[PDB]
Amino acid sequence: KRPEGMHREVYALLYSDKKKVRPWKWMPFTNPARKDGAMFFHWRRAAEEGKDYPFARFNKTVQVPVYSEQEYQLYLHDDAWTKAETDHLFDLSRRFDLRFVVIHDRYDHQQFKKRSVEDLKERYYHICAKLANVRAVPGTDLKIPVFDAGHERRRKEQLERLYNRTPEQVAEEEYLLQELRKIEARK
Amino acid sequence: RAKAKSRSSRAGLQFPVGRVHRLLRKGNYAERVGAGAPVYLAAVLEYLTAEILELAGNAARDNKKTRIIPRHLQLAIRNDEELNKLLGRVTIAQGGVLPNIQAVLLPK
Amino acid sequence: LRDNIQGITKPAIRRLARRGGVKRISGLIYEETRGVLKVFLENVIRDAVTYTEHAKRKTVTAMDVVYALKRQGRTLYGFGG
Amino acid sequence: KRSRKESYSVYVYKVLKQVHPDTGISSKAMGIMNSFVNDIFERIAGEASRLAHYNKRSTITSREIQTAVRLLLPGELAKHAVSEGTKAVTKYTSSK
Amino acid sequence: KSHAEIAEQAKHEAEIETRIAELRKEGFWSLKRLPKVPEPPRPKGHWDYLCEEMQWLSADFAQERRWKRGVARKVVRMVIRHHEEQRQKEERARREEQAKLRR
Amino acid sequence: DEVGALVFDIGSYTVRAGYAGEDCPKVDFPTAIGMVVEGPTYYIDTNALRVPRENMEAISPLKNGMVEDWDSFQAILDHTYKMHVKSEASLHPVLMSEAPWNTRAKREKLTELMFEHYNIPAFFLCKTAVLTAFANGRSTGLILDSGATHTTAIPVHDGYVLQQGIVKSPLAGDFITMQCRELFQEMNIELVPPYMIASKEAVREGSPANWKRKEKLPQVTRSWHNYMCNCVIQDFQASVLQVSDSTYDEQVAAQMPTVHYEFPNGYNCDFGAERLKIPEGLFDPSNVKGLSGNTMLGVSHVVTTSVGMCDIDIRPGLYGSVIVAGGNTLIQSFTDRLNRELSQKTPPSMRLKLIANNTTVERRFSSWIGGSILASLGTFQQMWISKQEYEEGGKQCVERKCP
Ligand SMILES: Nc1ncnc2c1ncn2[C@@H]1O[C@H](COP(=O)(O)OP(=O)(O)OP(=O)(O)O)[C@@H](O)[C@H]1O
Repeated sequence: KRPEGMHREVYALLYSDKKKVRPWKWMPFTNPARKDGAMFFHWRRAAEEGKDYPFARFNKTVQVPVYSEQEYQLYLHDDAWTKAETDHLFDLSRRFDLRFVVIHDRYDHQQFKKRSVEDLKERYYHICAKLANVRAVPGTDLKIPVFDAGHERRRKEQLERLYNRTPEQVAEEEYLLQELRKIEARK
Repeated sequence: RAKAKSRSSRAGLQFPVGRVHRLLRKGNYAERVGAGAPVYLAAVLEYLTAEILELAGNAARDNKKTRIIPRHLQLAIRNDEELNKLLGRVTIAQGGVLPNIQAVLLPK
Repeated sequence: LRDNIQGITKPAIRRLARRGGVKRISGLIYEETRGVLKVFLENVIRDAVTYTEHAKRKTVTAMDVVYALKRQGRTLYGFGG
Repeated sequence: KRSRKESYSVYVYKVLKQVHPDTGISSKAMGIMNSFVNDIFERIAGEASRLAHYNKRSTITSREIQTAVRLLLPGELAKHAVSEGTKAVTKYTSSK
Repeated sequence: KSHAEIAEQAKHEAEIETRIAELRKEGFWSLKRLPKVPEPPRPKGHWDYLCEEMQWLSADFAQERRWKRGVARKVVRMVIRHHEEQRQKEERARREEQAKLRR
Repeated sequence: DEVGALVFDIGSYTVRAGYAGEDCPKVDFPTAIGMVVEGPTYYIDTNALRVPRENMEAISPLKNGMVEDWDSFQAILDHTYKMHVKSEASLHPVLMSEAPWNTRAKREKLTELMFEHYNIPAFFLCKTAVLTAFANGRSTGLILDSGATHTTAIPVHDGYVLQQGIVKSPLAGDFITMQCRELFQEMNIELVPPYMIASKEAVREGSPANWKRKEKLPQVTRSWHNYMCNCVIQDFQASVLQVSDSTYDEQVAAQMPTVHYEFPNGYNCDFGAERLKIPEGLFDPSNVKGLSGNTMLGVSHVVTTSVGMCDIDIRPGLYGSVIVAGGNTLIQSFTDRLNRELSQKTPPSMRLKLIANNTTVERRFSSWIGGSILASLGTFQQMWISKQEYEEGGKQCVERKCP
């Protein structure tokens, strides 16, 4: 008699062609990445009690130099920038992970005159470059690539002139089509 | 609904079981197709493809080439015993032939 | 067109024979090869034009040639998409 | 207005890369490969259809496909393909 | 000349003049697109870690929601089939009665 | 990574409290609660709120996403803690949402009130725009939140809000309620709340309502009466109103199928173009009578102004990650009209795309889902303002610890 006892398709294909200890516990823990020693809680296992916080690796804050009073007074002096303003700019840079689009919004316009993004970026890069240009021994960062603010101002102006152009988009696209047309005709 | 799992992944194949079943069901082959037929067909096709690809890659490494070209396919097919029988009546473009010179036409 | 079978010259036929392993070739072998190639192309292109006309198409696609070769037994890979 | 044509190149390259990490494949070789896949698909499906018609059955099943593979593939390739198909049909019905 | 091609040439010259005017106004292509952008990324940024895990768990909840509403869905579903199976259980008992009839 | 915490989203319309890590908030209850001097008492879950009780008094704890009465706010917090949360505050951190336009003074005062009164182990105060972005899965984009009090476009960049790019408009649920009130008064519909109805009978369409008034109604203040009437009006809005696909045209609106609705008192009638003419003011306030002002900006106008007030380099990201949220966004065809207007007004050079978070839970509870998934992250475990941080840095440490 047919043995079968298994799945129809598989069966036809095959024959027709012949100590518990490990409680999870609401354990407290501390994150070595923090400096305030704040204690949190987590449902850890019974094996990794007291083990380091695994996500502690995600603490590589952005790199930003820290000038001193004498260094600033000596080299970073600027007629159009004071300490009250430069320290705040660097604090914003350290706090918001070096994004100037947000540093400009967080700028304190009530105590300092209004600023753009390009001027702030230029000031920051000039500070970083001048801090290290005092000597050749520093190996961390010596030749900071100070970005171009002059050409950036143009890249801003002649692009904002294109942004808010309502019928000029269609006009330019149409004339560009006609341009390719007669250029191919004269080729 | 639950996270949809494809039949190819469920079986353990790479070839499209869904498209194979579509072809089988809409084709001349039969009125309706069972769920097991396209899986088996795709598995067999994938096995043949893996075999011929292994042989073609071996021929390519022998010829010192990183890209399998029709030469590496023709050489593989006509060097293998069973694949040659499978594709005897099949010609491959730009594949060439084997350097099979008859021993009687050699220098004497 | 006419007499385009002569576009298969003696060097071409001799290279085709070298690729087949022939060492020495005779004189009338070239005419025999031209005649055989013409007879083969006749059937292949007749099948292709039969697959084309039936499709009401004015261009002989590569799939028509593939189907003609399959009918004649010469399954050809590399032109089936 | 797109006229998109399908192919097996996305999976023929996956199998290629899993069976040979360092070796690639050209476009012409991929086309010949897809042609081979289509040809063998047609062969096996037609053989299964013939078996069904001979057994007076209107539906093709895994058993028809298995006997068709046994008939088509020669010698020590038939056995390999059949073992692969059998193992796949058993790992598929086990809900894994 | 074609007593028309010269007119087409004059029209093309007028088009060229209008395009020169439009270029003096606002230009056609703002050349020098981001040429001097040496902003060096931090050693690892450390903010992509948040963004990375952010994308990792954000899609998870969205997926788990659709899965949960799908899971609870099919649950209440087999519930309906079960109740149907109870009425279908009585119908199967009736079929067993009919099978005794047939015997 | 997960830690038992408490996520709070305190809006001007509803308050949503729950645990971090859940797809939905534990309890959502209206914010426009009443008051009764039993001292002043407050209610949650709407069952202790919508009760006819002696001497219902007015109160407004939080308006425009900002605390208006610290006493009522503390009472709401205590009630949410002991009634529905039913757990000590010292056992769970607190991640609370705040409006981007919240002041440093209110921020520090909320921080000190949470640290000296409830003794919570950790605290965090996040902006609603950042929370909505984190919920929708984007770090850069424009959050469009049309609440009960205002419709606001807030640009967030890399998880930070750009205050100078934020834009607000008063056209919100309050405006919709005012328009519904005006429509009822014009159509001669007596707005009768449920608490004044004892029994009613079925009457023909358009006929007067046949209902009986309760005989032992208690003393209720004009504020509580208006609250019940506004609840009825919001029900009418959710059940009737629909946004016009294109710019409102009277001819095309007079060719739309009417919608039938029955008020609590039994008066039942069908609405035609009047239900589509009201929601038009949200997009075009120039055609709204009693709003003789062109300085008001519609939804699309607010979006465009918020995108324009930002740096041109990030406008593409904002246009491509425009996120829509809020209760008012649930009106039929609202997002369709919004997408149409934005595709018409946005320069094609910048890709436009709206997230399809159209579900009710996804929309109204976006700011809470965001806080939940933000507190359920191991990385976020380092941004918690601890009790020790508060004790050492004082109330002002909030500004530096949580932007
Ligand atoms: N189903 C619905 N359909 C249409 N509108 C609704 C619906 N539910 C609520 N609303 C509207 O949503 C508004 C309140 O929603 P929401 O919860 O977004 O406000 P909030 O953001 O909590 O508080 P605020 O608006 O002060 O920030 C009310 O004005 C109400 O009219």
